[PDB]
Amino acid sequence: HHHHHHLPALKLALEYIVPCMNKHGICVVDDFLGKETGQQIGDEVRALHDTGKFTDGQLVSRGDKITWIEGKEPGCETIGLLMSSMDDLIRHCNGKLGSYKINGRTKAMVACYPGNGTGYVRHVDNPNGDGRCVTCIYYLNKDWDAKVSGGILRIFPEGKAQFADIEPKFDRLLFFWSDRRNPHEVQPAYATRYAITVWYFDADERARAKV
Ligand SMILES: Cc1nc(C)c(O)c(C(=O)NCC(=O)O)n1
Ligand SMILES: [Cl-]
Ligand SMILES: [Fe+2]
Repeated sequence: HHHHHHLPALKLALEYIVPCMNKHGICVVDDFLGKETGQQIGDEVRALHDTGKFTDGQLVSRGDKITWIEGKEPGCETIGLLMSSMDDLIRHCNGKLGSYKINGRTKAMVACYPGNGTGYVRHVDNPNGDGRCVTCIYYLNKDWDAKVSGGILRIFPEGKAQFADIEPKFDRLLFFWSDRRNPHEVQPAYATRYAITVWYFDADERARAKV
């Protein structure tokens, strides 16, 4: 609809992402890339699935299966654009996300929960200070109905009187602190559920992790 207009990355970062993250440690952004780009990502992810590029998560350690995407691979061009779009937002968050100085990230982890009641038990992404400070997730599930299909990400922010229910909605982008501040679970999914995750590194924590 031609009455709607995209917020520039700088505007979205400073007017929303930064304050929301510093206040709540969780930030949801809907309509990130638009319908055309979102569906195209859906196509690329389904292709990865169909061509058998996923490994079951019980080997990586949960009924998930995952594939790592660098972004430049043939057939992953749009996933690549998503990743550069994520980077753009983080860049504009300057050094305003707490006291972090982000200088790098993981590749993209494409995850599939193949319905059949599969999910992910309550966990912390980075409990052992491995350098990862911000989790960034993009969902690409067309017309997801959590009332029927489930698959809600429930986040339990540490020491807060509230929790967050995040439906894995088409074209939804999500940020949260990767550390113990945000334990979270993926509730059982009863339809094919896809997500793409990148983790951003804090320079010092990442350095102290391997050094
Ligand atoms: C560490 C880890 N590994 C996998 C495979 C995940 O799927 C998640 C997660 O929190 N997923 C959240 C979501 O998809 O809404 N975390
Ligand atoms: Cl508020
Ligand atoms: Fe997680």
